[PDB]
Amino acid sequence: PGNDPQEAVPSAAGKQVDESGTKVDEYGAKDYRLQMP
Amino acid sequence: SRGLNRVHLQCRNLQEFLGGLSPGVLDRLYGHPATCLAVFRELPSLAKNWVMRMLFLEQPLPQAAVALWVKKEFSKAQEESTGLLSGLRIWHTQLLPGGLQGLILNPIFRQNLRIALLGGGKAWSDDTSQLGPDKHARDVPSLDKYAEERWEVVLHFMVGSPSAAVSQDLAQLLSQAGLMKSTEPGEPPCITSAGFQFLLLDTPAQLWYFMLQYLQTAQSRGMDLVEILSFLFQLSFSTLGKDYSVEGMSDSLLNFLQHLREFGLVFQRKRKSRRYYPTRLAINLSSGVSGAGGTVHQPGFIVVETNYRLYAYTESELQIALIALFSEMLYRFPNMVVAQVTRESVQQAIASGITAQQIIHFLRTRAHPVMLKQTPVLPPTITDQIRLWELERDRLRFTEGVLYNQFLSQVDFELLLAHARELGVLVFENSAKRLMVVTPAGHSDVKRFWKRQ
Repeated sequence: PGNDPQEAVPSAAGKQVDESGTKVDEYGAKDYRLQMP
Repeated sequence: SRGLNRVHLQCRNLQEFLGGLSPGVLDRLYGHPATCLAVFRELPSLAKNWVMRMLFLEQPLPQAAVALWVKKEFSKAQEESTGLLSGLRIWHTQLLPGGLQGLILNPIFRQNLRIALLGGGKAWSDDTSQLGPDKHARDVPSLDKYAEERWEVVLHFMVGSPSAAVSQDLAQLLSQAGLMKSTEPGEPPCITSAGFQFLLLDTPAQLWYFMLQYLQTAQSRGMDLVEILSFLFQLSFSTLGKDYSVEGMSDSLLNFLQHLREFGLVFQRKRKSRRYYPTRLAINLSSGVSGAGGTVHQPGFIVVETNYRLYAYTESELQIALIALFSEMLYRFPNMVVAQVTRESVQQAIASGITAQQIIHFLRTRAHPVMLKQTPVLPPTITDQIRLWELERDRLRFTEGVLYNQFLSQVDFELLLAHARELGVLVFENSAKRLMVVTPAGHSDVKRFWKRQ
């Protein structure tokens, strides 16, 4: 006890990692990455 | 192959399905629209040249003219066309009409053969479906979207209906051909092992087998009505009928029309009447045995460095639900990085089937990326790792059976081994310990042979 600094930001475990819940601005720029090539 | 070998070649599936039909139905099949299909689907020149020989000749010819037509250096290819002669089931060998073993073709098929090549008449230009004089006057790109929607609904049934709620009976139809498997703990059906390869080549040859699936019942369905209706979309576009099919139809013709429209080969107007127009996918059915298309730049490109096989990402709405149906991969934060920790996700799908040739086909032939830009072989050393995962499911076996122990002589146990082998109930034998495994299906028959010997 008596040791609580900072850091502690990564969080990814399990088979269902489903890392798609917070993107804010990402779906709008997905279409722009297709018509350019 | 688990049920797709007969789909790649069209001339082989038609000859196999014709052998198991009714004699009254085959008589009506020998028509003028069917003459241009039994020859165009072929490939060898020997099997196609014999059709013109039975047209000019009016009398049956003996086998002496056939053994001489090969001169001296051609009888080797004659044996290859011997098995095909019995596939179409149209010739007939008589006794001796003018020599010895006279070969003659069915005169019912010979009459309709000249109508679609030389002679003619009137009933050919009166019936619909096979003709239907009508031109096209509708926006073509607007109707191309409906052809893709008919095939997209089938993809929802293979996964488990993620967002579809249609009333089309397509789950049980594909289950008869070994494509869809019913879920035991649940109720939405999934997919079999041979169903993964169908979602890879994307060829219209599979839709031809779906049309003849309802005819396999052989109850109150005829082939003469299906063959004359399937010839509509085989003539590419500009082949309609306006409203001629409405006047000349029945209850049986409407049933096969609704099933063909849901497959993706023909589009029908509202209220299931008025004017019908075939889709664009029907052109590739009469062109070749396969086909490609659907992209102009191919943004996808895999990696040939490590071993987890980074699959392609960012394409369209087709590859989104396609990779998850294979083995359910993973995705990270950016534009859906699929297949990055492939180690346990692949083994989850291989436990329900030996799907080993479909993953390699999807890894090698996905959009032709590496074989065009690079040069060496696409798979590195994963060809051995994939085979190791398939062998992991062979470590055990879940089967039932009975074992016979405690015999007396050694020569007496050898006679009992032939009893279960002939009936087909033997699995494994052991002559060193006198042990034999017998399935419970034939347990009531093996015990009778032991009490008599």
